[PDB]
Amino acid sequence: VRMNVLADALKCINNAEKRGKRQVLLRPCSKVIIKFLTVMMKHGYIGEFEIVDDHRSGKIVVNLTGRLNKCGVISPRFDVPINDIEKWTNNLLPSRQFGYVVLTTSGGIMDHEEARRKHLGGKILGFFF
Amino acid sequence: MGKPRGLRTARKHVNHRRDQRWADKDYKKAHLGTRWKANPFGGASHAKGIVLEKVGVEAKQPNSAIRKCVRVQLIKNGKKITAFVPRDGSLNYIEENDEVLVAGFGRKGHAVGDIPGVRFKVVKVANVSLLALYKEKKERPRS
Amino acid sequence: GRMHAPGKGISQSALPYRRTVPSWLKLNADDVKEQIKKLGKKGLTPSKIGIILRDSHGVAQVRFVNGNKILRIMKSVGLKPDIPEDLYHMIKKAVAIRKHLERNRKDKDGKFRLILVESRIHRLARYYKTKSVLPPNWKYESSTASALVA
RNA sequence: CAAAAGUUGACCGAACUUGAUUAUUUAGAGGAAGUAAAAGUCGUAACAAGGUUUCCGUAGGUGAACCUGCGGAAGGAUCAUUA
RNA sequence: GUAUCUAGGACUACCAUGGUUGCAACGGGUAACGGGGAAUCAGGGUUCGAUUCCGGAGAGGGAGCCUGAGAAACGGCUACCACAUCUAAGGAAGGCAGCAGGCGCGUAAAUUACCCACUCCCAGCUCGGGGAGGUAGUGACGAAAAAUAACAAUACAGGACUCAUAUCCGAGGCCCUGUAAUUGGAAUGAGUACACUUUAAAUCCUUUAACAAGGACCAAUUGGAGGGCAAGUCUGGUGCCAGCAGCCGCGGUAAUUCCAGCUCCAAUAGCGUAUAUUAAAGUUGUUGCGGUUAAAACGUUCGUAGUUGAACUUGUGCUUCAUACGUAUGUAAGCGUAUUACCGGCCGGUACUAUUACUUUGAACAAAUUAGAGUGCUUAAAGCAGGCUUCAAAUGCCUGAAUAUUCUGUGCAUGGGAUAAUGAAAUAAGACCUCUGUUCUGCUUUCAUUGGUUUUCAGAUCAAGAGGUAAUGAUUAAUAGAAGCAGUUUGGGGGCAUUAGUAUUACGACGCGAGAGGUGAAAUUCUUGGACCGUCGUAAGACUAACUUAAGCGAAAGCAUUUGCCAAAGAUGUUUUCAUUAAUCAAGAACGAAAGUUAGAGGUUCGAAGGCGAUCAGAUACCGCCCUAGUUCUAACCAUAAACGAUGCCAGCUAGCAAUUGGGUGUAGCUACUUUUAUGGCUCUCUCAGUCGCUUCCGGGAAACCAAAGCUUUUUGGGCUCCGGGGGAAGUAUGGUUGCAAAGCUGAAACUUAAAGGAAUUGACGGAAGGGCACC
Repeated sequence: VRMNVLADALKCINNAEKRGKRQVLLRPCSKVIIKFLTVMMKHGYIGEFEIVDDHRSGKIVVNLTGRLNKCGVISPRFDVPINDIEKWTNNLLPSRQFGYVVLTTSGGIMDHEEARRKHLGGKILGFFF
Repeated sequence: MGKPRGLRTARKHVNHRRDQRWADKDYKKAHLGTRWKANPFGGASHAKGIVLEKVGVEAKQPNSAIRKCVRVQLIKNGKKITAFVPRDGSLNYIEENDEVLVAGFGRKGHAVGDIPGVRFKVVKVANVSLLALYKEKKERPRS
Repeated sequence: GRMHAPGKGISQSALPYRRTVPSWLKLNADDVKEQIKKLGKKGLTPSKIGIILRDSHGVAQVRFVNGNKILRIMKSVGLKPDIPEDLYHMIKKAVAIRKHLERNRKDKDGKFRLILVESRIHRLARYYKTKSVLPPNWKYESSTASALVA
């Protein structure tokens, strides 16, 4: 069915921005997705997200600036022992300056930049550039 | 597309990897130890053999040449090899029943170019080398 | 899904947003509760109670009027059938079509589908053993199944 | 009281013999393949509808190719027209 | 219990029936000791390790034993088996996988040298012994540093600058770079060689007299020059010969590939080549491949392991303070059933508290290695030296031989509470707490001592009742699935009974006659007159033309006459139920066209084989005739096909139009009718889910194409399987398995070979198709 729900929504976002389309209907929106999406907001990559209360599993409408080339999702969530943070950022990020790798860390779903400041590594959720 | 990309799928990759590496041609040769079993060198870099016969090997088309190979029996295995005599004139240097060094043609087996079934080179006759003898820098030890 | 067939076709219950309503409904939770007991004593399954009561009454949703779903209500008053109704119906169909196959052997489509009907019982029952609503190592076998329906 | 050669019963047990077993190697009348083939002999099989469209599974027969029969597919020669 | 230094099935009696396994056990193989490590890299990895250390093991293969703290010892013993030795013939004595040496094996690896001086060990020892180690000799595995010449000038050469003259063109001439075997003195010892230094004593280095430079001396190479690949379309010889070429290719008489020469290039104290490995190789894909056609979806599905898995569940904030720039809040403190409670003066303990995987920080990480700090080992490999006031006087001053990571993972300790699971308690012996002195377990102080009695204390726990406390214990129902279903409805889905139609074939009757079948034309074959044919009926078996499709169903194979029954599936619809049940799958199973096969029925038709007529060299075939097994059906096999839509399945998303299958919402639309309706079908409108098309991609692709073959990333994207990793050999061999058998599955290699495949393009060519044009 939808084993990882995360990727299904973020693919929808990519496909949408490939039309240029500012809006997407996301299904079936997780907590991990909400935390993924709040992380986007901070760096301005997407405009406002809104989670509708169906008594089912929650859908989201995305408003999109179009600043985003592409958003990818890591499953399996590979265990980062802090010094693979450096390797993972190099491979899939277009620049050393910019583009956030997204983790599920002990203290929250946080970007690798934020994770480095806290010194808390993790399991890898995602990539956003 | 395919791969078991789940968090604890962890055995399955190794199992499947070994199932896929089964087909890997270089790993088949290594694991099954084919060098020692089938290949006339036992993965041994050189072999000294005794010259049986000189062979006038007719070339594959579009080349009509008599390309001058030598039948060699290795000392370790008694295995019959046909090896080419590279650089000039050379069968005149080979002489039947001489001790000859058999080396390969750098081709992971596979028969030369247009030369039928000659997987091998000759590098030496009577411990001097062919190579020295053509240039003339050295002269053949008696018998 | 549709695990038996290729069929994508989903048709499911659209639940009205208002979790407490309906406002017009004069009838108490006791009143609806009482009818659930009476119809259940008449041998109506919780599905059959849930549909009949909506039309005859107004019972919009049994859950909304009285906080407990039909099966929960029946259980508290002890009307609960020994095996949950969804299994009872599946088990009824498997026995019925097995009895058909003894009569009309060589129905190659029927036997194939006979496997599907047992296969789903075992899987669905497997879940209920986890709930402990079915005693652990409860097994579907055909001999006992025939008796079970009746 | 000590005490040698010898020696009793035990347990470890090398070693040997014979059956069984396994791995690994290698002889061989002859049969039956494939390959290098490169000047040959016999056919034209397929490649154009290859003059019998092709080609699959399977059986039998033809010197062989292949043909044929039964069910197929199009990788056809119909992407079709045709109340 | 015994043994032993010790736990111990180590061993033995008795007594139980256990232990291990798709998380790959048991077995077999391994150029398989392990690790520290090495190689190769963008990283990730892949490969290596026999060897310089650490641990263990063994000492021809094996077994047994004494001594001694310690050996199941071999440069101890005893034995056997295998090897080897001497002998006065009775016997005895041995372990180079120790150092040298020899033989043999092989591709492959050194001296029958010297020494305890260094390093250190052992011994009774200041002292002896030491092939432990050091020393020399051998040593292009490998690494490290470069002697082999340099400058004016002369002979002519170039390029500026000048005088010029300014295509041309000459003269002066410079920092130079040179092509010259012309010159000229200089430089510095590699080598050589007193001496000194070195050393245990020698050696070489580091020192240094005496010596050594016109290369013919102090005298450099190894492959290549068509392309890859850097450099001859050179000259002689050869002429598809010899031979060359890792590959493509050269060589058939300008050979730019050969063999030389000459010229030159590339790397030069090294270079060639072989083998193994790694990069390239994305050709192994964890990172990070491909699967419509290129090598690639298992026939299809169920389905267990495996694997995976939706949403919801201490958490947001508000205020203020501090702190970057009126803000910002990120940092700090407050406030709302787990920061509550003491003691000692917020601090620090104590009392503390869901399991994990993960992750965080700590310790714990052998040195060498690896990275690298400090440092002129004269450079350097790296050594771990040495530098300083000071070469005075002098132990005076002294920095040192760090730090990290590889020794992974793990384990230990600690933090977090995200992610993914788990947790009470809805059949409430549910959670606290509290009342029964109710219950059971259960006691050292003090009754001077010590003992007996019984109270308090209940030392300290438990369990059972009753009451009060509680938000008092049931989460949504993934535009997920299961299931039922008000039901509506679909379909050539399946099984069984049944039914219809004509024909094909045969037969009779009737009826009229000498031809008929068949083709390219023919003949066989049919007829002696009644075939063939007509007509009529009937027998037999088979099958549903047209209607019938880019149309349906079924998991797929497959499924087209009628009608009845039985049960199934799917779409739609459902404010029903369940409340993650699910998704996909090794194994295993279900179904599985046809041929082939077993036994009957059945055999009309077609019709493998056979035998026939033409054709044709052949026909054995196409073609024509007769027709067997077979087609059909039934009870069994088989498990395979282009089982094909060459395209796995499940979910979401990404484009217009019109068809098309089915359901539903509106039809104040047409028609059917009852006085009109109500009903039904179709269009019209709207919408799901189906199968496709068209044209465009708004992506992919090599293109053809593909709305999937898109989202396949910029070496990534949901989940999961299966398959391919050059072409052939080969779907063969071999063994196992299944099968009655035929076969089928699983499925190599030897060896062969530089292409192979797919695509599109243009030509050529057709006994493939349409137009034209000319009295060859």
